[PDB]
Amino acid sequence: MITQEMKDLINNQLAMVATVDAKGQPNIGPKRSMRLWDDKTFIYNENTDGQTRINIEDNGKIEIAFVDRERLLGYRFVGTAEIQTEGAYYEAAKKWAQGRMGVPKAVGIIHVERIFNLQ
Amino acid sequence: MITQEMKDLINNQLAMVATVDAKGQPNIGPKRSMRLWDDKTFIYNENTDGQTRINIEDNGKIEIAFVDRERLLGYRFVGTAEIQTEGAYYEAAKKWAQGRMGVPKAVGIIHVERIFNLQ
Repeated sequence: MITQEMKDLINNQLAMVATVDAKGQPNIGPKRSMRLWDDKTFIYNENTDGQTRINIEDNGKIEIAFVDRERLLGYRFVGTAEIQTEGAYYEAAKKWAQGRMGVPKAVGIIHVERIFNLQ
Repeated sequence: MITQEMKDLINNQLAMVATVDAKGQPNIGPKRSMRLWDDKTFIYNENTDGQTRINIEDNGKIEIAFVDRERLLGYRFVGTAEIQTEGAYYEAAKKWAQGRMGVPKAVGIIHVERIFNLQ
């Protein structure tokens, strides 16, 4: 699904993440650590007990946007997300934080189902 | 309500907008024309019948994020939105569009209720 053009944006731009709470309220926040795990999965380091994590834990719904403001390009990734606090994804998250940020409290995993052009 | 730092980001960064559909699905997309009308109101030029617009007309719920990726600054504006196709906000939007983009189909008007620092 994820092509080279997409990878380039994902690597150079900030992931903006949309989720929704149990009462139907949308939330939006950046996740600087958002990155491709493979061609249908993103992961990110979850350092917080914040609204993005609580929403994901509630219902799993997510959309992530990457936009190149100047070059006028972007993509929206739609999928289902989960939080883990143990196991291989969590271990990789801890290794990824070394020399960059504190130990994650958890790892967010996003299974990408649909991709949209934002141009 | 709005500090100069808030205005600088708004003036310098891309508005990322999150809404939700009637089934509870979050949507995310950029609005490059997003701008302040007053200390509690944003407006944007709506040139589409896209999902942000459909969601605003369905339930009004909106959150807008502005992130300065390099000073690590940002804010999230939460509130309720409406779409108008005539009247002073719309005539301003039309006027603003001249020399910048096509004629708007409508204007989005966001009534800001709360503001959160993304630190």
